[PDB]
Amino acid sequence: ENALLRYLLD
Amino acid sequence: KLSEEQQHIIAILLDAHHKTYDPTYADFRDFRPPVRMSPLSMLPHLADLVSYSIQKVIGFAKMIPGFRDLTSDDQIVLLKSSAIEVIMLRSNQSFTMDDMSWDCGSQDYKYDVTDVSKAGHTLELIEPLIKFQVGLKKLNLHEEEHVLLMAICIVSPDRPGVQDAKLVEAIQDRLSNTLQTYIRCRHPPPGSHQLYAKMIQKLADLRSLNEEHSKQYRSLSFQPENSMKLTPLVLEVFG
Ligand SMILES: C=C1/C(=C\C=C2/CCC[C@]3(C)[C@@H]([C@H](C)CCCC(C)(C)O)CC[C@@H]23)C[C@@H](O)C[C@@H]1O
Repeated sequence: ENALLRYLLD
Repeated sequence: KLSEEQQHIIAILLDAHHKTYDPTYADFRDFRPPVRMSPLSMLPHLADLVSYSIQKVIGFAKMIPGFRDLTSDDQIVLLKSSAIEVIMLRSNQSFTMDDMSWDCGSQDYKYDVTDVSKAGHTLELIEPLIKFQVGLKKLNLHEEEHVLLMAICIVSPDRPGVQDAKLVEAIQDRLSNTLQTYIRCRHPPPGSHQLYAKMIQKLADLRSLNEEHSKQYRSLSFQPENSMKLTPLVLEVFG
């Protein structure tokens, strides 16, 4: 679901 | 004594924070201009600051030893729950005892109780917040203590929806045990007395503060007109 968090965490 | 691994950990967190936190506050110009004339005039400015701050918190988190071991889901959950608490914690550095406000080196970026109210937040959150800031300020912690607290907050086993409690617990223990050991070796009386227990207590106050913000956030967020002023990140993180 969460996209923006996943990208930033790498 | 402070073991070498413990000294290493402290070095890493300090550096992490120095990169993640800007004393100059230069980046603040980029946010939508603050408005103090008008309901929730402050919110667009304040919402951008929060969004910015969320990014900075995410970066700090990644640098924390063992945070990278956790499943992606477990990383996500820890950030989602703690992001408000950490922002309140890091915000202490801008907070001034004399005026009881957050001072960003300029009159325009100075933040007072009425400003936060102009965000759409009631005194019940606000008044406990200010009290927390004072109580934290009074501790006058070393910078090493300050970073360590934020990292121990970020990595919590209890947080709802955690996939692997045991592993998150293991990572937290190392940092906690690092903080305890540091105060006793590196912190002199009478400031050292009760400082770990007092610091732990502040995490409990943050949990209460998180619950209040969340309720207030949902009533704010529920209205489409206010929701439009939030950043995409803020909506995703704060839900
Ligand atoms: C963030 C930081 C700063 C201030 C934090 C503040 C000051 C104003 C009031 C704030 C923004 C509180 C608000 C109740 C937050 C409400 C957020 C929302 C409107 C979305 O529900 C929490 C933290 C407080 C500036 C700087 O210290 C960096 C730090 O990182």
